[PDB]
Amino acid sequence: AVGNINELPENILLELFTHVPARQLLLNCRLVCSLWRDLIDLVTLWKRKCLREGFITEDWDQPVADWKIFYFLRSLHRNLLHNPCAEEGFEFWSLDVNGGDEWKVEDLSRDQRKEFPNDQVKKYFVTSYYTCLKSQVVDLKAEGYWEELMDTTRPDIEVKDWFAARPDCGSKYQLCVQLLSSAHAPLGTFQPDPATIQQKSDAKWREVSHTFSNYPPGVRYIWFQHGGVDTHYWAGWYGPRVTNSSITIRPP
Amino acid sequence: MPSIKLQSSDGEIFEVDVEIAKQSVTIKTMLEDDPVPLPNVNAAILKKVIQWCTHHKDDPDIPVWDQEFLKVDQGTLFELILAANYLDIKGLLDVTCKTVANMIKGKTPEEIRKTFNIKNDFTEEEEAQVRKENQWCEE
Repeated sequence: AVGNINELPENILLELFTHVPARQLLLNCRLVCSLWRDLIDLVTLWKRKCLREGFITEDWDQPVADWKIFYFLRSLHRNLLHNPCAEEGFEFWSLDVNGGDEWKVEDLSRDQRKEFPNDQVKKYFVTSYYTCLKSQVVDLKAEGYWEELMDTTRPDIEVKDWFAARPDCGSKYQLCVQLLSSAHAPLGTFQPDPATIQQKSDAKWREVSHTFSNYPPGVRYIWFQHGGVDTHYWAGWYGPRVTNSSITIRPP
Repeated sequence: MPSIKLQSSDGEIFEVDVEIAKQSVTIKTMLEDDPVPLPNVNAAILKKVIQWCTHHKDDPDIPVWDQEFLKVDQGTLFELILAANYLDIKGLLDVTCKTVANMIKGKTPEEIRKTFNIKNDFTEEEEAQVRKENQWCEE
């Protein structure tokens, strides 16, 4: 007979901890006693929660400074931008400027669907003949990134976006992404160099990409805005098309 | 039909459909003209194991059934986990381990200690050191 949970083998205790939500393991269980604290501070517990949930496999071959951190961040990882391809119209986006005949939503060709290294981009947003811009603000707390995680760990923040514009297009693609404080005060801004945007304006789908690292403490929101600003020479009925926008937070 | 014989730790022999008693990867391997003996599993515990396995022989969030079956005292749970571990029956290892993990959910350190009758090992300065290391993870 086993007359106490702590007379179980270490390997089994690890196995049990595996099924305790991680936040709770850390806050409550490291306090229960020193065995539990020692067991929960082993790499192997987290290493194998990660395995039971697909975040890694047997061939994992990269140094990980802290597995607890790694674990949480992989567990929270997903696109924080809602309705990034236009599966539900303009829901979640502020048409900050909506000139001309306005922002539209339309279907991608089956040929253009391949240009994404996902099978699951079936639509895009497209701008009119005057400037059109839209926005979405990400609320980090509300998406599971509590404050001290942001401040303590400063995990990398990766932003992507895809657009297609002719070199000749009547409105130029534009992209601004800012990290914001609890006051909504900027703590780092990104806009791609306009030269390398014009370089990407052949008529094909191009990605643009950036990672914020070592940003300051205080980051509570990210503001993301994009669209086309009118050049003032007519070249058609629509400007840049954009889709498959994303923001994620990756293990740094 | 055909059936293999299994001896528990305390004498009692048992027979079981050979393919039901191969949810254990341990015995599965041993088959590869006596009774196979099981040092770590006693009668009370071996009977529930074959039971859990017979119910689960036809099978491709803890199922209702598994929850009622497992409404036993801590001590027999623990021995259930152990047999599962020793016999290497993943399915059973998982629900038992979960069921115990569900008793840790929602509780303070003192409340956990009390559920399992664990003595606080810790000095108060060791406790304070642990809260410090848990700073990054609090609100």
